[PDB]
Amino acid sequence: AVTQSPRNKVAVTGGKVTLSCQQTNNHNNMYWYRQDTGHGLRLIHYSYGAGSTEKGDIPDGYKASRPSQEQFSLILELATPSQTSVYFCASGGGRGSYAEQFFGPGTRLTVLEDLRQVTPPKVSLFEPSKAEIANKQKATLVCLARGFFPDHVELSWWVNGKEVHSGVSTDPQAYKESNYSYCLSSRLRVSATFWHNPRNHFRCQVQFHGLSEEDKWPEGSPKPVTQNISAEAWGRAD
Amino acid sequence: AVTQSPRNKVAVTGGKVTLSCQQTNNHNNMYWYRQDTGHGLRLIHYSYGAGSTEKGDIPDGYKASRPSQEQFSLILELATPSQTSVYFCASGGGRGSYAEQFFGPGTRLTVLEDLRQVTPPKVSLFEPSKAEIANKQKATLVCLARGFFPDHVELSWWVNGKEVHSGVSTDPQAYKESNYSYCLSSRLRVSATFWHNPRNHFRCQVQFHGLSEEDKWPEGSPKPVTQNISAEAWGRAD
Amino acid sequence: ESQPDPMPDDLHKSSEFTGTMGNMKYLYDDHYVSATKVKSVDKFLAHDLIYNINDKKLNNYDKVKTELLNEDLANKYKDEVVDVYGSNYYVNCYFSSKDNVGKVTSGKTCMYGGITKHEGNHFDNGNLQNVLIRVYENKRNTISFEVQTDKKSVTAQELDIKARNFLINKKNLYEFNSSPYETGYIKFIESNGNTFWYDMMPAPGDKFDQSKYLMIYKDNKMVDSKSVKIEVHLTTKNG
Amino acid sequence: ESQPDPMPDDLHKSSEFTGTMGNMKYLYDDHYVSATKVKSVDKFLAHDLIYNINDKKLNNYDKVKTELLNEDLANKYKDEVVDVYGSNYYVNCYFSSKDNVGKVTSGKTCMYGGITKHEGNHFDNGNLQNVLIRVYENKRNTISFEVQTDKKSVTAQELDIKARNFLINKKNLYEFNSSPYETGYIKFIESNGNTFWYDMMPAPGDKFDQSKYLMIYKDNKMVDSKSVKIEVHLTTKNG
Repeated sequence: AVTQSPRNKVAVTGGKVTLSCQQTNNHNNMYWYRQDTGHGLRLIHYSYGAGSTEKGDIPDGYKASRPSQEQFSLILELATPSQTSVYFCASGGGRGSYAEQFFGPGTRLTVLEDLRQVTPPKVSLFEPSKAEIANKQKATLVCLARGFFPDHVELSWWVNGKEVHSGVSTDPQAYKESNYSYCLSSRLRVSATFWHNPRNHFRCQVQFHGLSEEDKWPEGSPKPVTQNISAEAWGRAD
Repeated sequence: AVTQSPRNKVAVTGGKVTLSCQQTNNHNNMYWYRQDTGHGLRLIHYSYGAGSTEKGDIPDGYKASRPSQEQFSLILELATPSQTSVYFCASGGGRGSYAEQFFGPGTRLTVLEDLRQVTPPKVSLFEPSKAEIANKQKATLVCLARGFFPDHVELSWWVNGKEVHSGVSTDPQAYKESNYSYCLSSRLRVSATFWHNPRNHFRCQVQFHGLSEEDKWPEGSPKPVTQNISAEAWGRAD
Repeated sequence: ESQPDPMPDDLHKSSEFTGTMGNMKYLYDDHYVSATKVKSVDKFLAHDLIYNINDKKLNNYDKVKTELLNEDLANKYKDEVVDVYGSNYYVNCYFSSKDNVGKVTSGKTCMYGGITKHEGNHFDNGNLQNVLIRVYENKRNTISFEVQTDKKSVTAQELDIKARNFLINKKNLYEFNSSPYETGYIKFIESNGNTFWYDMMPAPGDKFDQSKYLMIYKDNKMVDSKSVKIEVHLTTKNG
Repeated sequence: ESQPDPMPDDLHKSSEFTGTMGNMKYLYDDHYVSATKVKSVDKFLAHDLIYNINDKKLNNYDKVKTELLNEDLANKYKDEVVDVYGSNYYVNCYFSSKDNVGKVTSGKTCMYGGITKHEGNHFDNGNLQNVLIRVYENKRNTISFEVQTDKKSVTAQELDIKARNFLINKKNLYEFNSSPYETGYIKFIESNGNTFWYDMMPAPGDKFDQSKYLMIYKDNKMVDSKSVKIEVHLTTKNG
């Protein structure tokens, strides 16, 4: 395996962040990459063995450490907006030799100005209108989670209490509907008769990730403890 | 698995190239990336199933096809210098989800002006001089393959007929010693007494890859049929 | 005598589709499922029948699932020896409940409609009904052509596929990334004046849901090949 | 009375090293292997002994391999109860022939020299010999300090490590990516005037071969702690 931690982080500018990566494969090398929307998977720092850490394509701003053979940790001393990206750690074979690397889950890090911008989302269910297009249906149900920040959310669908994966069409990525607001929308298409069975339940649950236990909230307003939101509805008679 | 083919290609500008990728994992998705020195691993095109091919970060110039579920092939219609890079194909899980992708070996493609520039390399063995530095030895043996083009070479070391991997220090990548010349150098360090046993053999073999069987050589000069070069030497008395 | 001709702003514009047009072309360029005298063998969801039909062209599948607008239509052909023709797809082709987004399996394909009874539907002396197709590029008849077929009662789908395939090659109706035309509707006109057209351009957006498009054939609309008139209409961004 | 002091252009410049200096710092900042009354237990290649020494600090290893300049020196301590001290490394730490570039194994480390006999080498009443270390930053004595040690006969290595560790913290001798100093040689001077210095800055290049550097301790040079003078010399790119 190749674990990662934290798996989501909201840090403020000027703060020092640290992301760890463990590797139960006994590999020599470890790599600290950062995938950026628009750009690709880029190499920041890597190491050929415990007690060595070479600069990769983009080292600037980051330090790294290979204190043990199992651990490699990328350090952000003066976290800035610029480091807002998704960090992938890879264990395994040699640099530039992807066929032998074992990637980690990925850490989503957003370095914002002030933590009072983190807002959980609103989630709603809608029905489109076939009459609006010449083509068919345009998706049975519409889940629209919006007005959230930062995008550390995972949308899901649950019919009759089970998470489905068939007929769902969640947007590839959250769209910044404003400088400090994100919009997301999945579309679950079912059989009309199914949507017309009043006994059938439909749940669009969005996972929000915000201020972690280690993040001290500035005294003055209630702190976003929120985790999992959802919009539900049932079948509308046929 | 996730094979690739060809695994090395010298094509001229204006030519149409095609690189295939097979996947015996029965994955839905397939991706066609290109790793570039200085830049990262970038996504060109990908596909969610047979008969679909979406544009990735950098689609320009490339076409792709997902004719079967097992095959995805990137097409370069008007191969140009710009497409000189290393193509990685990945099967597996979702876009941007590296933890589930299975990378392929990689295809090295160089799109040069005219095939008469492809030159096999010269390979030599040397001994550095400890007296040149305040530190120790500076590597027992020096292999220096130079004057080659394009860089489709793989250096190796063979002591007493066996390929060794311990004590070898081959440069990370071939250096362009000129616009149409590449230099490479590995350093195999052994025990002095070992280097002094006249019975011990040392072989620095470089693998050159050039004009493939499908490349018609312009009539006028001998065609580089060369494949594997090597420089050998034995132990120098103690 | 049924569907009103398309208003200019009712039709799709290819320049409003910022995706890989070649996903549209996949459907038409020499791509289809063909069957003769095949009986339904299974059913996933009511309105859909599953047939044992192998991929003669490239051994990709051995099963085909055609979905019809209603179970009434499914139940109709359930035990009827028929013929099958239409463009099949893969992304989003599910036969079982335990199949997540993105058809993970192999050996099976999907489609809509394309069924016609086999009994006496084929020509008395083994002839091929020719269907004339007139082309209008920018309100000007530029070219015309016929499309053969061994059936008295074909499906508009079959003709539309066959119609388009021809154009992909002759007029480059769909390029790999784009198309020379801005719009294109194939008007169907039967003997009784009944008219029904279809839109060849992908709905403006950055995606092309092949399974969503192919539903234009969900009804299984069939037409008398020996008397039907087909008019392919096209337009170009300038003239 | 042996090694001539370094000519200004004989020493290394940190600004000529375009790598991660923090690989140099790893060696000195609170990093070493320590042993007391340990017997050699194996041998890989003649000039090297292997000892059963566990990583008390962070359970990283349980074996240590120290290489000496010649088998004569190895064979010497082979069956001698000794003490072990010195900075150990990992990248390029091979114990077996079947170990490729990049120490793939775990539970073992490497090093050079650092051996001293244990017999009567430790102070009569359990005292710690203090060793004064004078610092010259740009030809000016700026600071001085002592470094304790439970041995009459220590290794210059031990003192150099201990010497440098102190500086990493007080003078930031080695930062993670750079260093405030341009050059730095630690001059050793014994009772008999014998002089031998070492260079703290990484050889100009874009790499730091930790295993290559640590060979400065291959000989196992030992010194009388009670009478030896150590002078750390440094320089800064300006003044």
